[PDB]
Amino acid sequence: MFQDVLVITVAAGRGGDGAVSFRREKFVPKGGPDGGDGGRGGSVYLRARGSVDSLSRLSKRTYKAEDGEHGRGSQQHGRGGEDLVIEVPRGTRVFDADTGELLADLTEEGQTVLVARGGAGGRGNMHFVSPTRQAPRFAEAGEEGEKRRLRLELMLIADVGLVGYPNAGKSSLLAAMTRAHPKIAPYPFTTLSPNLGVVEVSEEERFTLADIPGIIEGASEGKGLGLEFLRHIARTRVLLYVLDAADEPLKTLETLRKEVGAYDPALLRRPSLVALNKVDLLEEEAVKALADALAREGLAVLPVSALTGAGLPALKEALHALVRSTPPPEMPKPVPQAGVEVVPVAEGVYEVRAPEVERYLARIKGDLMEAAGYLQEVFRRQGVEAALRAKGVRAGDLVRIGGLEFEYIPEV
Repeated sequence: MFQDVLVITVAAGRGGDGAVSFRREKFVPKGGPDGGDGGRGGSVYLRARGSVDSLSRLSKRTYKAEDGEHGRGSQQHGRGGEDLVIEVPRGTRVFDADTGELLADLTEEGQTVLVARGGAGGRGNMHFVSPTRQAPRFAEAGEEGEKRRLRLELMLIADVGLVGYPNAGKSSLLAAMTRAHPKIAPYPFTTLSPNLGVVEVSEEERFTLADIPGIIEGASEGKGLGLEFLRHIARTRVLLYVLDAADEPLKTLETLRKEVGAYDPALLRRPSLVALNKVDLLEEEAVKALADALAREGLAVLPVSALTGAGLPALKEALHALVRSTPPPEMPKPVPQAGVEVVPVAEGVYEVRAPEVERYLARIKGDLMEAAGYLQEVFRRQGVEAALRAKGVRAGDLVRIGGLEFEYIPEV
C-alpha cells in the first residue's frame, strides 16, 4: 500500500444532441420530420480488484467516460458512449471529496459502484410531432453527464500492525498489552483474518493492534513472511517490528525491513518502532547493548516483557504517539427535484424554482418560438401552471424560469 488516500475527478459522458431534420425529395416541397435521437452518455464506475494493491496507479487526468453520439437524419439514432470503469483495491472507501458523503465501501472482488451517471441523449424533432406540429423545428440537446470529485481511502485492519517471525512472541506480547482479550477480525476485504487487540492509553483515547499468526519457516530459511501477509499488514498506520532478543535480533530486523522494502519502499518510511522481546534472562547491560546496536538501524527500540510487564507502559505510549502523528480515517459526513416553487421578485414578476424544468429548458434546441406550445404542455404536466395558479399570479404577470420569460395566462 504505497498510497492509501487519494482524490480523483470523474465525469460521465454528455448525451448526444437530438437532430432537427426533414426528408428531402426533388418533388416534395416539405417532407415530414427526419431527426433522430442522440445516444446516452457513458457512465463512470469504480470496481474493486484484489490485484490492485494501492491507489498509487490511479491518475491525475480527469477520468472521462464517452459522450453519446448525436442523432441524425433518416431517423438515425446516435450510439451510446462506452462506460468507464476505474479499478481500485479491495477494501476501498469511496467518499465524495466535497460532500464527505460515503458512496460505498468496496470490499469484495469485482464489487462495483456507479459514481457518475452519463447524460441522456436528446430527442430528435420527430419525437415532438403532434396534431398541431406536423414538422417540428426544435429538439432536445443531450443532457450533461454527472461530474464530481472522489476521495478514496484504503480501509485499515488496525492502527498498528505487528511484524515479525514466529519466534518474536507477537501473540503473547499483544495479549499483555491489551486489557480485553484480542479477537479474530475477518474483514470482508482480507484473505487472512488478523487477531485484533485494543490498547488502552492515557489520553482517554485508544488504538488497535493487529497480528497475523502463522506456522511458517524461520528467518534462517530465507523465505520471508510472504507477500500476502505484507499486503495485509500494509493496511495499518504504524508498524511495530517485534524481535526475539536471543536469536539474531540484528540480522532478523534487517531481514524484515529488507522484505518490507522490497514490497514497497514507502512502508519503510511509515512511522515504525521496534519491540525487543524475550529479554527476561538477559543482563540489563546486554539488553542495552542489543538496543543500541538495533537502534542504529534507524528505528527506536523498546525492550519489553509480557511476564514482568517491564517496558510495556513505555511501548503503549510510544505507539500511541506514533498513531496520533498519522492522519486518521475520515468519518462519513451526514447523509445530507420535481419541486415547484413560485417566488415573487417584484410587482407582477414571479421567478419559478424548478430544477428539473430549468435544466430541461436549457436543452431546447432549434426554433424556440415554435416550441412555445410544447413547453406549455411540459409546464402543466410538471405542475408549473398549478404552482402559479394557486399562487395568486394573475393574468398578464411576468414569469421567469430557467433564463426564459413568459406572460402568465390563466386557465379558462
